[PDB]
Amino acid sequence: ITSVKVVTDKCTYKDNELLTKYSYENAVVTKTASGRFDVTPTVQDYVFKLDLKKPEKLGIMLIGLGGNNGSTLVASVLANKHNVEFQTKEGVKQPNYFGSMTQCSTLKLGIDAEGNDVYAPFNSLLPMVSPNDFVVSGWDINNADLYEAMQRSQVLEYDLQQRLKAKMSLVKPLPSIYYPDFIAANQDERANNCINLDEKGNVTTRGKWTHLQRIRRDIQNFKEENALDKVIVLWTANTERYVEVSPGVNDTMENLLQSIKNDHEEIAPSTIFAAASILEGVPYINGSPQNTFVPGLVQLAEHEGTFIAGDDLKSGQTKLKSVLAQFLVDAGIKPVSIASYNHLGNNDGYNLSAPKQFRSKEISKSSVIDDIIASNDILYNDKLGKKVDHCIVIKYMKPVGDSKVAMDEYYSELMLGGHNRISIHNVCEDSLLATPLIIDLLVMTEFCTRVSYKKVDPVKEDAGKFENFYPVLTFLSYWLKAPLTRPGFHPVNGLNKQRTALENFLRLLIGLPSQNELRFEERLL
Amino acid sequence: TSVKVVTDKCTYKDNELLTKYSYENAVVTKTASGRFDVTPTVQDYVFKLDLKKPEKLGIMLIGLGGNNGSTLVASVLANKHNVEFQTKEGVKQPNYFGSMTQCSTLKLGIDAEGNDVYAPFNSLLPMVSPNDFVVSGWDINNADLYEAMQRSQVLEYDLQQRLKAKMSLVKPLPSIYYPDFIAANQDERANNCINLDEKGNVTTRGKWTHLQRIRRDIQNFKEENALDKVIVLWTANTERYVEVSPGVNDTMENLLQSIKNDHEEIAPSTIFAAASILEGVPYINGSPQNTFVPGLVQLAEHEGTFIAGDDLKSGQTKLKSVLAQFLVDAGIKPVSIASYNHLGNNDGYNLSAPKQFRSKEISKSSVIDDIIASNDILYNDKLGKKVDHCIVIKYMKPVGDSKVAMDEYYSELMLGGHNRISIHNVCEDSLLATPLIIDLLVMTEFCTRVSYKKVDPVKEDAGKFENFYPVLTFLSYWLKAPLTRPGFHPVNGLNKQRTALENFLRLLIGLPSQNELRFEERLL
Amino acid sequence: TSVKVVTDKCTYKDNELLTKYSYENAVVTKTASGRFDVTPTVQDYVFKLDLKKPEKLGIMLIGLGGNNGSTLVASVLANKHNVEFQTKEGVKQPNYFGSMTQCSTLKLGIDAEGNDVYAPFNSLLPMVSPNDFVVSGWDINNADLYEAMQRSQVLEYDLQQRLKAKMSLVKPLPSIYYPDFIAANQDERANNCINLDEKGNVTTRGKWTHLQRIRRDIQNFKEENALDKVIVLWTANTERYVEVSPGVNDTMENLLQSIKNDHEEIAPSTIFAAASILEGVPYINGSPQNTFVPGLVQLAEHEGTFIAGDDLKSGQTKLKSVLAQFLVDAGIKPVSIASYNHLGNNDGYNLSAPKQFRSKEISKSSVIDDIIASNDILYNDKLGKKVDHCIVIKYMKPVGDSKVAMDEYYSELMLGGHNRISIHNVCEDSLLATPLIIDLLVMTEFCTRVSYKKVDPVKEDAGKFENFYPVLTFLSYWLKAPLTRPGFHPVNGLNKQRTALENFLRLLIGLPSQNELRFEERLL
Ligand SMILES: NC(=O)C1=CN([C@@H]2O[C@H](COP(=O)(O)OP(=O)(O)OC[C@H]3O[C@@H](n4cnc5c(N)ncnc54)[C@H](O)[C@@H]3O)[C@@H](O)[C@H]2O)C=CC1
Ligand SMILES: NC(=O)C1=CN([C@@H]2O[C@H](COP(=O)(O)OP(=O)(O)OC[C@H]3O[C@@H](n4cnc5c(N)ncnc54)[C@H](O)[C@@H]3O)[C@@H](O)[C@H]2O)C=CC1
Ligand SMILES: NC(=O)C1=CN([C@@H]2O[C@H](COP(=O)(O)OP(=O)(O)OC[C@H]3O[C@@H](n4cnc5c(N)ncnc54)[C@H](O)[C@@H]3O)[C@@H](O)[C@H]2O)C=CC1
Ligand SMILES: O=P(O)(O)OC[C@@H](O)[C@@H](O)[C@H](O)CCO
Ligand SMILES: O=P(O)(O)OC[C@@H](O)[C@@H](O)[C@H](O)CCO
Ligand SMILES: O=P(O)(O)OC[C@@H](O)[C@@H](O)[C@H](O)CCO
Ligand SMILES: [N+]
Ligand SMILES: [N+]
Ligand SMILES: [N+]
Repeated sequence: ITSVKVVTDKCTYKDNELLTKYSYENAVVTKTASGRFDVTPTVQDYVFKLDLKKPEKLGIMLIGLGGNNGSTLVASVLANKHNVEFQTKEGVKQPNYFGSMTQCSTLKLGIDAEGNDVYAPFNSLLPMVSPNDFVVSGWDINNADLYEAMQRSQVLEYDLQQRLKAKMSLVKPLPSIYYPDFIAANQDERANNCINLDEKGNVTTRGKWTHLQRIRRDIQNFKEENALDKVIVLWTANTERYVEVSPGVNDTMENLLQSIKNDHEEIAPSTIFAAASILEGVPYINGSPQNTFVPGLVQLAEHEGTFIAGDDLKSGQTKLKSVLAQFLVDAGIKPVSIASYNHLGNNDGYNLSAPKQFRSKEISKSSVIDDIIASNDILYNDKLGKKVDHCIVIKYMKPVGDSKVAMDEYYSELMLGGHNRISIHNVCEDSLLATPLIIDLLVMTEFCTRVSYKKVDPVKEDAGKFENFYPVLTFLSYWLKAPLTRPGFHPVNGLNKQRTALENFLRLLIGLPSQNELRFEERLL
Repeated sequence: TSVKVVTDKCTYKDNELLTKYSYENAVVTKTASGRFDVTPTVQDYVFKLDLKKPEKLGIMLIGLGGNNGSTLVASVLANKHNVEFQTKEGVKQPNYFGSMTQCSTLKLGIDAEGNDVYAPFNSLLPMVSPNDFVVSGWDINNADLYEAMQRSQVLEYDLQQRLKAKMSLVKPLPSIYYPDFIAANQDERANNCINLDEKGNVTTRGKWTHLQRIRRDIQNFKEENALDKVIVLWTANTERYVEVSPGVNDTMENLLQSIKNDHEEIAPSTIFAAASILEGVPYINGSPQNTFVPGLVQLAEHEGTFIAGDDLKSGQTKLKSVLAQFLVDAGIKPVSIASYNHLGNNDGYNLSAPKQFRSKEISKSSVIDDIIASNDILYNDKLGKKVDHCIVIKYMKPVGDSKVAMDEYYSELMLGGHNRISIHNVCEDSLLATPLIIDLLVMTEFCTRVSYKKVDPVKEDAGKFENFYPVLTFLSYWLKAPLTRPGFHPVNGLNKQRTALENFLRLLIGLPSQNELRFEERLL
Repeated sequence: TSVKVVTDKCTYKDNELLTKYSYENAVVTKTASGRFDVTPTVQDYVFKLDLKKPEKLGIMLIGLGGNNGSTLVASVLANKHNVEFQTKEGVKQPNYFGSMTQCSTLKLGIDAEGNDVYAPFNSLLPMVSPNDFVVSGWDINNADLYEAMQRSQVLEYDLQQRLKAKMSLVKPLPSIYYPDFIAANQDERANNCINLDEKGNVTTRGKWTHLQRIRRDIQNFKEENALDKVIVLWTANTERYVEVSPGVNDTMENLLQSIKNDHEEIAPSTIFAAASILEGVPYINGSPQNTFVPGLVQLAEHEGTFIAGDDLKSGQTKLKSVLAQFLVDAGIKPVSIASYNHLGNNDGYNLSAPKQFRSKEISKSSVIDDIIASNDILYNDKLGKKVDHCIVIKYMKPVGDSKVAMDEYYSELMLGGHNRISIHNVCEDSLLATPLIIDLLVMTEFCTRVSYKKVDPVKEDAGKFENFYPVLTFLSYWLKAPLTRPGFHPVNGLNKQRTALENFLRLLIGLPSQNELRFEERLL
């Protein structure tokens, strides 16, 4: 067990609650016609409260429990909790959570006697729930048990599957909501575990309110069966087709809840799962690209006061594309073309192989290149032109199974007519990056649920009343391709900037300032 | 474009900016029971930034005649004289693409909707434009720069023609050639040497007179062009390391005497560095060799003059450290990273000799180990703490100034998985190196107008500002083997190297470091 | 599956096939006025093919314990015993994928619509199945083959388990270890040597007794398993070249005496070759070193025994020569071709020492120059006749038996254009090398049952068939440095190397070479 103790007066302990003062420094800007920027610093003090008692067991309910991520998720928790070593060509391997930023990355705390950086585990600063403590269940329009699911996914080593077989065969996904109209036509016949069944013949979109009612009880049953207090619900089922946002159906909390009761065609399964977890106060994370969080549902989350998040699981390929485009744009290099090509052979790509679920994926990237462009008008402006041509191609190639082969090509302008051509080729089992991502998301959103804050007025020595995070956790933007936002802010996609934001946050909770990297004890004396 | 920040941390005196800044950091100890005790620390400073910038800045290049030297002078001239040019794709306007100082922006804060507001990196505190450089320099080869652009085949043909009248007037001054310090094959290119023995032959006797002829070239260049601010920058071929020894180059006095005694361990590099210092002219070592022996680091101190260096951040190497860091930060464990490449220039040709190649070798490394070092969750004695890696560069003349760079990363993923990522990179690398060279002269100059004082919280004064430590570590973003100060670790991590500059520029104008929390949005 | 061709060129005698064949070719002279005078030539032959094939064939591997050796025995056993196996993807049935002899087809002609009719390559004249090999061999390391599959990490885990009972019974016999012939680092692996000095230590004294203990191992293996046909094949680590010198290894008699005199130029390789010959057992040199010094080529002749070799056609190298040839045939001029690679096996580890690496070096080459050679429209003194090329292989242990191979071609196109083509190749190369090894033993055996006579058109007889020249050049499709006969050029050109076999098989059954005109379709 690793831990950190920061000697500071900004932090006080009380009844297993960390109380921490922090002064938030920003700056507002107006730019003068002559091109003069007027900058005025700003400052807001805050008091932050971290409930330190983390739940001993955290409940996790996956919509798509039966898929590759779903199954590989349960497999990794089981394998790591019970130390199930497994055979491989390269030998006997110990289980681990590689690819997880919360379990496996470190953070610089400061320096040592000799100006030498000292790092600590990201999860050793403040108390976090361990994925070995998840208790997982979930839903799936398909009745396969999780052993059958590991089999079918073909993600993990055959020996591992064989050692997990006795426990996974016992996990059975709960029946789900299957509305045909919302996913690729080829998912029909997998759908053999629905609760939305009529008098006999079955599947029907009639009864959406009772469906909502059914998902809420599933959550309450799951909680008591496991004697658990906290649960997070996470969508990792097949990408749905975006719904049309219209004035009177799902524009407002009142409209939504009724269109549901009315069985409006614009109420999708994810719509129901979302409203059912909000209505129970359990945080809902949207891991797919469809737009489940329509304004009417964002409102009900604000009204119930419950954590929501997502819009697509942020790759490892798409991540890297940003790290890469930003590096190029901060070095004053101009990407004029970024071609993104992709193939994988899982259900995931079988479902994306329809243009209506592929549009959702395509629309998720439809903002990134637009954000790196905006930040540099010396490079992109009306004179030198301000487009970066781009394309996304996702083809279904069955023989490569869960492997995703990803290729992106960057053609950029250099000074005096030169160009630079960079190409990144990436191959890996997709689920094996998606799963540790999923785990970081749960683990973070649970950490956030225990954090509250209060505005503090310097002249009125003590004001405010502790409140919770704005419902929309943009803190998790780091792991989601299309970060959802509050109705005034543009999305921020800069990978390295999203992580910095998390570490500065953890840092501030234990009384340390933003990392500045200036190293004046080396650079001066 | 300019920037004005309301803060009381900044006062504009004569034509001086006085800025107060509070430096927070922390010291950590580890128990051996797994606890990290963290003690924050503070140090208050005052920074004085002379705001009067030379309106003309002199740049003197060792290796003025090459691919980097030539294309440097071509881009100053083309941009300065707005020389548009013809290509397959239409008329093109010149620019400084690739330069962090001229072409990247910085976040200053947010406007009134909560959106990010960026500004030119160079619009926060005045900096010299490369349009005002005035360039001269030396080269063991006398070709003129028109001929040097021809021979380098880096630039478009029609732009070489549009600059021909001006580039043909520039000639490299003669230089110091100690054949046994470079690749034997650079022999016959050497037709412009000052070190000639009373016969006519290049000698190695007379190292002090060569040191004096170089100070004379720097005075004369300053006189003939009426400039007080000059910067020297080595962009010549990689020498081979000299051996650091007691009583020859360990101290200012040994080194001086050594040069006087014609000692085998004094390299052309060495002479130019020393001549620059003696003249108070900042010296930037753009190549891998160990020019800054200790003995030379003293002299710089003593004279109060800058020095910065060891190898221009080959930017293939940039993209590499970044990639790597992204993987280590995401909880991914690289276990091998193979780096390969080829290029067909003199650059590749002079490296083809192993001894010069050995300099690129270790100027590099010390990045893999720093990334390994920072994450013992991944790298330890139980899961193994190594990352196999190799560096291979071969001379393939047909490709020219083109560099084909290939890097393959094989990493462990969770539960037996693996990830194979490969980066293929094609560009003329002179077109990356030139803007780097600009970025650096533009930053070496700025630093030169900045001084500081360590203050106190109830007992300060006696006054007296001091100059940056000689070693300009703020220029590590651009060099591959970041010179340092003893026992201190050479951390690379391009991104972080860039946060440093940015945050420094920011502080000078009383703006705290960026933090990315976006509370006006995250907090209700 | 079988093939029956109606021709009068073929008569089936005892259990012998007598085939008549007419060999057309041409001799050319060039004027120096630019005219090529072409004289066709003909030579008639009779080929006798003993159709009785050993029902069991013995294979003895030097290096039985490695990646190639181990996985060879595993695929004979798995295919022979139909051992299906478990994987992420489901149960898999074993096969010999990658073997030209077991898994490629040949065009025999057309059916009655004009469409091509193909047949198994091995269904035209009987050949031995690798399912009937019986394998033994030697290895400086005593591990058993179950342990050798473990340590090689080439095969699936569950198939290693299903073969465990059988592979653990196989043990490599001890071998000859002259430490100074391999990479110093292969020292400690050496725990199974016959060359021990009356103390216990590996010696280099007694080279004739080691030569005799190897003939004894081959007799005993033949006796204990009741087989008359055995083939030996070197798949051990690359030795370093020995120097060919007058009066030591230039002739059969010097070489024999040299071995007796314990001469430094006799390598383990050498001893095994010679022991094989002395036993009439064909010997295949699957590595780069120069085992077949002249002196040894004589002995093979004299005894009427095969020899074939120099380096297993690394098949990355295959894909290369092919690519290259396609470009030269399309009127495209490669001007540079960079070849890079890494792998993490003992193979890569033993090459890591430069001297063993120097053997892969020149076993290669002689392909670029043959392609250059054939097209002086492209390569001449006026447009330049060279193609810059390099070969780099580094040991990256983390990748295992995986070989990552990268090749980049930069070529001149018309009117200033260029083309940059790059081939990235990832596979465990043992899984390519093993089928190659099979293909070759299966073809060395076939050749062994084939004899020929040069006939005449009005004066033939006196009779007497003769054996193939010792050097089996028909096996160049699979080796990188195709041994030859003096002054004759080592032409590679995989495709053409394959046309040769195919056309030979074809002729033996009285089928003319393929021509691809498809007159029944092209002509009315
Ligand atoms: N598979 C992977 O490796 C990665 C997937 N992701 C994402 O996560 C989502 C699914 O990923 P996979 O696990 O790969 O796909 P999958 O298709 O393997 O698994 C989805 C599961 O969802 C179930 N499902 C679909 N409609 C449902 C409903 N109404 N209720 C309950 N279950 C339903 C299906 O039956 C299936 O078992 C995708 O939409 C994508 O955003 C992103 C990166 C990697
Ligand atoms: N060429 C490029 O595009 C890049 C250059 N760099 C680096 O910068 C260095 C310079 O490279 P390039 O411009 O490419 O090489 P080059 O070989 O094109 O230029 C070197 C100039 O140095 C001159 N030279 C060498 N010895 C000299 C001495 N004693 N005095 C005076 N001049 C002398 C040579 O004559 C030559 O003209 C390399 O060593 C390497 O550090 C690294 C990345 C890209
Ligand atoms: N490993 C592969 O998958 C491929 C192999 N090849 C070639 O075939 C050769 C064999 O390679 P691998 O099976 O891979 O290597 P390995 O290093 O896996 O096998 C070599 C076997 O030779 C044994 N050995 C070496 N000196 C010996 C001697 N004097 N007597 C007896 N056995 C001795 C070693 O102990 C070892 O067990 C290489 O040298 C190279 O020519 C080339 C392409 C692919
Ligand atoms: O089809 P799935 O399982 O939903 O995963 C989709 C992908 O192709 C993934 O790489 C990414 O989210 C899309 C862009 O590469
Ligand atoms: O050819 P030059 O001018 O000597 O530049 C050398 C390089 O290509 C540089 O990348 C170094 O040799 C390798 C580190 O990336
Ligand atoms: O590693 P081994 O078994 O010694 O095989 C060597 C090779 O990878 C082979 O490709 C050779 O070294 C290069 C020619 O392509
Ligand atoms: N996927
Ligand atoms: N270069
Ligand atoms: N190999």
